[PDB]
Amino acid sequence: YADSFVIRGDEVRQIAPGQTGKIADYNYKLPDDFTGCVIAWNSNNLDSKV
Amino acid sequence: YADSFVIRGDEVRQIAPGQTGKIADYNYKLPDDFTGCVIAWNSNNLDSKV
Repeated sequence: YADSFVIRGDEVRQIAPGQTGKIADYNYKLPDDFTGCVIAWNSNNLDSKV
Repeated sequence: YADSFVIRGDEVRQIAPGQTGKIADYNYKLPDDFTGCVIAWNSNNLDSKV
């Protein structure tokens, strides 16, 4: 399974098993026994406008 | 006459008549009787690599 989206810089730490915040409990919740990997990178120069 | 270059974000104030600094007195100097105009804009998403 591959899931993709775009979030804020601060909130990448919320994508982890057993984590609390705003995205975790309202937008994207991970299973506690999740197995797999998470990849995140910077897209400021592609998704930001003046 | 049109002159073009690229400088650090903080140095835009150094491009002014009768101004002193590092670029203002070693790379580009504006005459005290300068007439004309100056334009500066952002290139963070064009001239920056990971």
